[PDB]
Amino acid sequence: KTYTGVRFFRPKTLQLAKAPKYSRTVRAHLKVSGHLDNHSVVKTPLTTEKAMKKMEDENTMVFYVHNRSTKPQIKSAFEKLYNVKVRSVNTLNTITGNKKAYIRLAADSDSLTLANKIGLI
Amino acid sequence: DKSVRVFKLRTQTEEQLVGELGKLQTELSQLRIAKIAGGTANKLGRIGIVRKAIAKYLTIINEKRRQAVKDQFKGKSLKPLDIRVKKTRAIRRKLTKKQREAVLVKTQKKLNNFGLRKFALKA
Amino acid sequence: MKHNNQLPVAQLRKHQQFRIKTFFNQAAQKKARLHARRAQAAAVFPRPTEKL
Amino acid sequence: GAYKYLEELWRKKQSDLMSFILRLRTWEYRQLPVIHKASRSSRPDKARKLGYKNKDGYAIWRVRVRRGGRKRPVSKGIVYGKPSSVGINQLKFARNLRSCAEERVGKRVPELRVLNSYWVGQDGTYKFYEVILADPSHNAIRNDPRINWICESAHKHRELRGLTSAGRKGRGLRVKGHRAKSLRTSRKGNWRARQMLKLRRYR
Amino acid sequence: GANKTLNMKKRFGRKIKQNRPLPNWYRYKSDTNIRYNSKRRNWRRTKLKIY
Amino acid sequence: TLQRQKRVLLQRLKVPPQIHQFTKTLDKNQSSNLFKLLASYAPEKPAEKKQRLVAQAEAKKDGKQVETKKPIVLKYGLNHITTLIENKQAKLVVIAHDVDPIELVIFLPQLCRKNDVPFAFVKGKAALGKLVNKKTATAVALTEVRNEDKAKL
RNA sequence: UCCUAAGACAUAGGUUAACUCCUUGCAAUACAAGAAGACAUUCGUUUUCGUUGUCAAAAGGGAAUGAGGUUAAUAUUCCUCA
RNA sequence: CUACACCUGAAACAAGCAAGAUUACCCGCUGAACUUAAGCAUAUCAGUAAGCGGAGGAAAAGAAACUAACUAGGAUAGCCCCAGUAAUGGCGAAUGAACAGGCUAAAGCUCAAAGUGAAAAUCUGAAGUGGUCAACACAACAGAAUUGUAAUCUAAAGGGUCAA
Ligand SMILES: [Mg+2]
Ligand SMILES: [Mg+2]
Ligand SMILES: [Mg+2]
Ligand SMILES: [Mg+2]
Ligand SMILES: [Mg+2]
Ligand SMILES: [Mg+2]
Ligand SMILES: [Mg+2]
Ligand SMILES: [Mg+2]
Ligand SMILES: [Mg+2]
Ligand SMILES: [Mg+2]
Ligand SMILES: [Mg+2]
Ligand SMILES: [Mg+2]
Ligand SMILES: [Mg+2]
Ligand SMILES: [Mg+2]
Ligand SMILES: [Mg+2]
Ligand SMILES: [Mg+2]
Ligand SMILES: [Mg+2]
Ligand SMILES: [Mg+2]
Ligand SMILES: [Mg+2]
Ligand SMILES: [Mg+2]
Ligand SMILES: [Mg+2]
Ligand SMILES: [Mg+2]
Repeated sequence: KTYTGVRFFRPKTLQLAKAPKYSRTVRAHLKVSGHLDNHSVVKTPLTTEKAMKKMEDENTMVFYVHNRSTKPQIKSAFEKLYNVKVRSVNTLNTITGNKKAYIRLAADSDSLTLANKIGLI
Repeated sequence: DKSVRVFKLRTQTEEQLVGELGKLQTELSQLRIAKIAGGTANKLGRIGIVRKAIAKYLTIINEKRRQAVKDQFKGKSLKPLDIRVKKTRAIRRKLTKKQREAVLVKTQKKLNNFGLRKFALKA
Repeated sequence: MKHNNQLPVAQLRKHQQFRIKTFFNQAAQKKARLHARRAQAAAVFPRPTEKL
Repeated sequence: GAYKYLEELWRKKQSDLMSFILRLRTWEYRQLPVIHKASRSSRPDKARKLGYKNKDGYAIWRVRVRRGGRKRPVSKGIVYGKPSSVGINQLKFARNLRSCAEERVGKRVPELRVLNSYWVGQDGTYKFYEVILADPSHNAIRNDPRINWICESAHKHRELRGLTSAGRKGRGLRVKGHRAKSLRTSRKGNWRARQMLKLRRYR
Repeated sequence: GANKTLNMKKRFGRKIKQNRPLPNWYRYKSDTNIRYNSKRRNWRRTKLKIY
Repeated sequence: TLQRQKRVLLQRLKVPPQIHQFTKTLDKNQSSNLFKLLASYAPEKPAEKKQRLVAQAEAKKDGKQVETKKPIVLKYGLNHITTLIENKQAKLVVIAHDVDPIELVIFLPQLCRKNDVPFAFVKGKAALGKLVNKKTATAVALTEVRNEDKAKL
């Protein structure tokens, strides 16, 4: 028709959503959620003079964390698992290939206690 | 403290198997914490036991879920690839028997009106 | 190139190493043919072996 | 039948009609990409003889291939070797153009199977061909006993193995006879065959 | 130096673990000929490939 | 750009006789009349063949054989029409001007002259399609008419 | 990690028996390729403006932290304070 | 000019197909020098190595535009012969097949092209129904197709008329 512009451009077409006909795999069809489980997030407690000095003195716990985990993931998972309020999470990748997490509890809880219930004393 | 028997597991429900899974996992973590702090050989063995256990539980759960999805899709082609036959790319890519033997008209005619016969010569 | 003997005719001039044929299969092959023939008879039983 | 009429038309190519249709065509093709997909077959009476059919599962594509000869790809015309080997300009490529066309199509469209091809005309610097492909993923081709053969694994990319009419010609296979003896069953195989030194356990 | 890829870290960790000596109790097995770990490596005398 | 240019070349070039003779088309009146007649002669759609096969099968299977009439059909198609032109059977030939490629239809006109059959150039292949229940047809022909239509022929 | 540089590579188009090769920021040897808004808030609807990618800097560009204390081994990172 | 039809091209979406691997054997290309000619260019090594593109369980080849001239034979492939022969070659070095004949093995078939025109008789998908339910049989509805699908036909025939 009437053209304001000098150049052609492709007409807007109705682009439908992608609708599978059959579900591609079992998992898909079962609507499997890949979120990492809380207990796979926090793995192991740390016993070293360092770890302990941190538990006694700094109100901190040191745990090995699942490698692909994030800090917020650790905070949440640690609360859901241990019934504690985590004030801060810090992350290390050891050369040995693990994630150290330095966790500081709020003033509410006491690391030493969680230690005691866990069998870490 | 006893070994886990498969059939016994296939007896229960999905809920049941799941709850048990969670329990087992919690067990494991407690146990590794055993290793780390101080621990008795009992706890060490406990570890391997519970691991294998958890595997078994999962195995069952999938057996069930699977047979379920297969059930829904029973009867239809256009199942999810998970379930579709996996043999060889070459196998599936190939022609059918229907198509292998399938024959042009003139052919069916000759096959009727001429064909091959049983004969014997005598001497 | 020395004596009165007839002018040689070259054989191994090219690389024949790649081109040699070996006959040990022959032994088994004969046998195979036999059984083939026989298994033909059995499957053709009422009819003659060689066509007219 | 309309088809014989067409045939004679195309055998008449010098007539002003044919020349006209051709210059026009050639122009169109020069306008389209090097390898494009055709919607119909510019030459139906020909495409038929090769086994095109209008039913789903058949496709035609046009290709334009460069006219010429093979300049030898060595740099700066430099070739180290005896005077017979140094040579560049006047060399001609072993396989024919038509076959080239087939193979370019074949590679642009590797899913399909090349059945055949036919000349749609040529200009000064080009030659245009249409190539007839069957889609082996289409049940029509599968269930048809006539073309279902080209559906099985062994028939893959026959243009490239020179099993096309063009390939067969390039192999001299359009000659059966004692002038052809050397060519039969792959002149490399014919050659290996004679070259064989046979050594039998007895004698 | 300081700066490293993950890949690097992981590889280094690997080779670090693999560099342990044969555990003293493996030499007591019935089917083994292995007195020592023949594959041990010393950073000074032999270098890895990481780039 | 192509589509336009094709047209332009066709106009600005020297078009030969055969191709140009397809430029002669019945003025809207003539055409329209012709389409009316041909439309009256249209061939069966599917439903109509089902009805008649079912109905005739019931008549022959149940009561007894009935006398059937040789149907009066419109002719369609290049090979068929060509044959019917060779055999003199065609009373009327109607060709579309719009055919591509033109070769398909080019022998028709002189063919009809040699067979003394009247041949016309109409504008549309789509039109011929509608007459025949296809997307497009190259040519349409008439063989039999019924007394009423003789006047028109 | 983001940014751009000397540069480089896709895509598109073309060349090759083929592999390979040629172009592309002043962006093309290409070109019916984009972005935004709003209601809708999915689509859809609707509106507006529109030619089309990416990688390359641990000295270049580059949003904001400091002092004190602590370990056998880390710290402008942990602790305390600001 | 509009609706609409058809030709041509485009986007998104559904269902399917290709992309790499394999090395001994197979296919299509590409392609040298060392070496031998007691030098060396033609030649030889040799269509050989290296390189590239394609497969398969085998590949390729195959129903004559073949031989042979004889009282002829008769697809393709391998074995034996013909043969180190005819021929090729600075007629130097050196290249070098096949027919006939003895065997192994055996097999023959599908299209284009006057002919449904008493009627697209055709092909593909298919919500679905039966099923041995991935593989089978029907299937409401949809597409492909007269710029032609299926039945007859393929030269050994064949159409038309009879017909055991
Ligand atoms: Mg064998
Ligand atoms: Mg089509
Ligand atoms: Mg050139
Ligand atoms: Mg060329
Ligand atoms: Mg073949
Ligand atoms: Mg470094
Ligand atoms: Mg050193
Ligand atoms: Mg060194
Ligand atoms: Mg730049
Ligand atoms: Mg550049
Ligand atoms: Mg800064
Ligand atoms: Mg701070
Ligand atoms: Mg369309
Ligand atoms: Mg490959
Ligand atoms: Mg040597
Ligand atoms: Mg010497
Ligand atoms: Mg030679
Ligand atoms: Mg294989
Ligand atoms: Mg010999
Ligand atoms: Mg013989
Ligand atoms: Mg169904
Ligand atoms: Mg339809």
